[PDB]
Amino acid sequence: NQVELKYEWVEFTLPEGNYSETMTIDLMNNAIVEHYLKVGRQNGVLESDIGV
Amino acid sequence: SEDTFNPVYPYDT
Repeated sequence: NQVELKYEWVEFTLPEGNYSETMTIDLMNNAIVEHYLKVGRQNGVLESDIGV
Repeated sequence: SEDTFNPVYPYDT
C-alpha cells in the first residue's frame, strides 16, 4: 500500500548559440523534458507530477 | 494496443 517517491539531482546541458532571455527559459524547461523522455516516463512518474 | 508509452507530445490532430 506504500508509495515510495525517489528524487535525484541531475546536471542538465544547453546548446551553444540561442540568445534572448525568453528563449533561454524555454530551453531550461526543454532540458527538464528531455530528461523525462529518457528516465521519467519509462520508470514510473507521470506527465502531471513533473518537478521543476 | 501496446499499453505504456506516451510520447508526451500532442501530435494530434
